[PDB]
Amino acid sequence: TIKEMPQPKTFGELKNLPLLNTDKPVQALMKIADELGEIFKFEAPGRVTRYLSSQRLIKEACDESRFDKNLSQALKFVRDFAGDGLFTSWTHEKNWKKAHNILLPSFSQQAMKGYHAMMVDIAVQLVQKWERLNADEHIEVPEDMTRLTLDTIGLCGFNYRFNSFYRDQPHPFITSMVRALDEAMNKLQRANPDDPAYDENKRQFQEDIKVMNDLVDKIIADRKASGEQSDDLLTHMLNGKDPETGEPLDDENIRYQIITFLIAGHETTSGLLSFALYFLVKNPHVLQKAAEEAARVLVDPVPSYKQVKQLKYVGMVLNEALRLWPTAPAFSLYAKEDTVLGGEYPLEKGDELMVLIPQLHRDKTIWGDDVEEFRPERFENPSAIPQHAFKPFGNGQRACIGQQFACHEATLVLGMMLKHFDFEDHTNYELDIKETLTLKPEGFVVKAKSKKIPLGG
Amino acid sequence: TIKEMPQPKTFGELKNLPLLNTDKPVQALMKIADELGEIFKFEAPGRVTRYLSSQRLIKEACDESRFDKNLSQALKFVRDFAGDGLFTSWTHEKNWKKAHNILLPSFSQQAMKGYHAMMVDIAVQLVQKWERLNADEHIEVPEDMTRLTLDTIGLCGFNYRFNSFYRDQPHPFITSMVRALDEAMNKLQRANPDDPAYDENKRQFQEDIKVMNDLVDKIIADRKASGEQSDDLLTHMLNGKDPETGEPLDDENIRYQIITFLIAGHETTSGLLSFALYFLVKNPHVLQKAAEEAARVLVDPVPSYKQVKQLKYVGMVLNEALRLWPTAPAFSLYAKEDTVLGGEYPLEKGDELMVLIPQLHRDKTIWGDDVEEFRPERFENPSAIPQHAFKPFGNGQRACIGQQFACHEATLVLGMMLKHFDFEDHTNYELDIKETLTLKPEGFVVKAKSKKIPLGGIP
Ligand code: HEM
Ligand code: HEM
Ligand SMILES: CCCCCCCCCCCCCCCC(=O)NCC(=O)O
Ligand SMILES: CCCCCCCCCCCCCCCC(=O)NCC(=O)O
Repeated sequence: TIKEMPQPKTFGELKNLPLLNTDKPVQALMKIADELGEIFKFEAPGRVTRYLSSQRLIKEACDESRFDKNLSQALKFVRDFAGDGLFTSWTHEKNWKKAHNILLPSFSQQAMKGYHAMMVDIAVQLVQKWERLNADEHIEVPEDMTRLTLDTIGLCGFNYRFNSFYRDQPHPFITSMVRALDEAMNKLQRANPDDPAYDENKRQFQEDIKVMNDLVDKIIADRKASGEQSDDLLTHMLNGKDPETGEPLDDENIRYQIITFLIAGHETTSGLLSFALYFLVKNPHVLQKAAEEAARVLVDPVPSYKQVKQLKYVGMVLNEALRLWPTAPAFSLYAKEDTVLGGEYPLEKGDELMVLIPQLHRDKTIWGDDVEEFRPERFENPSAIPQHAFKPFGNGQRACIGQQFACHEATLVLGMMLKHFDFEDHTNYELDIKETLTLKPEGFVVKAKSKKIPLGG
Repeated sequence: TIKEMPQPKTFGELKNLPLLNTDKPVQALMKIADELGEIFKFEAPGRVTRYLSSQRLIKEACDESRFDKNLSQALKFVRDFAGDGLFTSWTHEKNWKKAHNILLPSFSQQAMKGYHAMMVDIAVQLVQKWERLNADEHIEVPEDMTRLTLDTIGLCGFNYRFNSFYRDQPHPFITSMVRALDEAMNKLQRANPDDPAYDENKRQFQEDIKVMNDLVDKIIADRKASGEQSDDLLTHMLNGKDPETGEPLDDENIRYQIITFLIAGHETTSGLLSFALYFLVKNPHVLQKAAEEAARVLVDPVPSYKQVKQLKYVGMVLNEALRLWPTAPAFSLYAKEDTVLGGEYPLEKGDELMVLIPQLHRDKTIWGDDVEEFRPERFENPSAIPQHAFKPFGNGQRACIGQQFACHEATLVLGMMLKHFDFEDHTNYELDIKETLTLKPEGFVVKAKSKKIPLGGIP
């Protein structure tokens, strides 16, 4: 029963494009979704996409027999520095399935047990930072989460120490990364990207790409210098062979993959931890239930791998934070062939879709009327949640490769934070979500009061 | 018989003032002493002093029945920020005696045992930093020594965490202290200090004093707005009573003492550790001997107080570094009465002397013809070194109140460094000594290779 698709307001020949001229475009799209419903058409000069918000349509978009992963505009601009790495490659690119087969073992259960001590190393650094604050002081939450998550992927992935906790400024890599993502986001609104008004933006972009590549050079030269048997992600990038084609990755792809894993392997986990902590401080009964679980399970001076796997409620906290503010908040798909979506919306081969993950997660037919409430108990019975209703890690063969890594890291760190400190929302912080493609609270600060529980090596 | 002392080149009414013209004045004066010998006169508008370089004259200068501590012109400029704190007070000022009696308990044996655990906390942070460096990186030595020494006095003295190891740039207290010390030093070489052309200097000096004073306020607030009472130097400043007068220190003097202990309680110790590591990387046999002592003695995951006291050779290394580059490189005396120095130099009451410590420490009649060589064995038995030949901590009742604190800190940290790493002078560093009144190597860099010995939790 062919329906006509809704569409937000237009700007003459620019069509919908100026609706993206904002530093909060995903948030602006959620508002549009609220007015127009489960699907809307979005036009720009030479381009059309459809934004999906209901589980009813997204479950169809998630059928890999009908839709493949698409590079959204955001990912095409990101590709300028991440190339054909795993996040920004098409599914049919030879380097996609190649990298995937080679690197998949680095996220096995045996690898995870292996990473756990390194994760603990960095989590201790966070805890001791906060134990060593004086009575004035407060904590800058997303800044410290970025220190922890970047350092964790550096050490676990590459045996490389960013030493973020030794700098009172952001690490230079972070400064260039952030500016690069922000440039990619700002580029989304540009009708004429080659106008001279943007020459300065382009110069800065190339400088940031260079800083990122200077750091990759040191990661690689440090590994050749030592040689010593790490068996980590970087070992597999340099040595591993694809069981299908027999080939290793080439040098150019390796570099893209290092960049890829440094960024995707940390930015969104920093966001998650930041949002989790925000929700916990604003929902003191949930904070208490979470802290009780941490105190009952984490009975040794440092957490074991087994003990992290026992933090069920902490996991539920993290899932509910991902429900409300999934930190990579969209993914894109293209129609393999002419098809009809939902019995109502005809699509032509190649047509593009955008899944608005935060809206999917507010679908009242799935989650009920109180979709804004922070309630981790929504995840008491994960097997009862409808298929394709909860997608913070994407879909199918193109789903997040580091999902278990990120969940383990965040569960360990959050568990230790709740074991070691009581937290005060001392400014009565008002949520301000900064967008850099990814989502993070900006300006979130708290005070921690040490419970004075001794920590271990 | 009675002699006339030499004097270097004078420039009319400016006297010797234009002679220096350098950011390395102590190094210059050491060269003048090489030329002119054990004693020379040095004059500037409105002041005269006499630079002493030999043990035979300095042993008389150190007789406290004949000479008391003088505020050199340097210290008089330091006094513009440090007031009548212990370092910049006259021996006869009521505030010297009061603070001396009130703070001296903070350097008791039982106090020192109490500091050990907090010194270990900071030293563990140092070692952890160096363990976490990547293969391509290097260590900036005086920068990290300053992070360690500042943090140690902050914690032990005031229960305050500077958190220097969580910072890229130096703490702003350091930046402002360095500019203030540098201003004091430069004022010494300034013809017409009150020619309005130096108003920008005085603006900057006042701004740096304010920064140092804003930190003092945070330390006192943190102590007052914090119930968990300690028993440290600040506790005695805020509450202690002078047994003689029965009076506590007033608020103005307390503030001067905090500034004074934060500066004197770290800067020179930083210098010492930097010079000591410099001399170890230039003398591999000495390095190896010190490393072997550290391995043999430091057998536990963290050092105990008793273990630090068994590190004899490490202490000898530190003393030999102090011989060659004592980091507070002069002290001043005045004549209590008319007297004859060394049976040849008549002095009237009030006449000033300057002990040029690096030159004293190079007196060939005491140490031999090899005085420039780094040889810690000179200090195997320090009772067999003549009286007043070795004075890096000053003299008598005005000697360093923190000498044991400094020696224990530096011994601990050097021991742990030697236990945990091999060191490489990877740039073949050429010694460059920065002067800010005090002395420090500038630009000194090494590479450390971990010996991969685990470190224990902080005690
Ligand atoms: C809270 C943490 C994280 C979230 C919310 C997240 C989310 C996602 C999403 C939504 C995708 C799908 C992208 C698309 O379809 O366009 C994805 C893919 C990916 N993620 Fe994550 N992720 C997280 C953590 C990590 C970590 C820790 C790593 C690496 C250590 C990582 C590596 C990747 C990679 C390589 C891909 C591309 C996979 C492929 O297509 O072969 N992610 N992730
Ligand atoms: C290697 C390290 C050190 C050296 C070379 C050093 C050297 C000296 C010297 C030469 C003096 C006498 C100054 C004069 O006569 O004008 C002095 C006094 C002083 N030192 Fe140190 N010192 C060091 C470490 C420390 C430490 C760690 C502290 C504090 C914890 C400290 C506190 C002081 C104080 C307060 C005075 C003035 C004492 C008085 O006259 O009552 N020193 N020091
Ligand atoms: C190299 C690994 C870096 C991974 C980057 C992570 C970004 C993931 C989220 C991208 C979502 C962007 C959504 C922005 C608004 C939007 O609707 N864009 C449409 C479009 O880009 O075509
Ligand atoms: C408040 C804490 C004290 C901090 C400062 C300690 C300084 C200790 C060393 C002082 C050395 C003074 C050297 C003066 C040499 C010099 O430049 N003479 C020339 C002149 O007097 O004109």
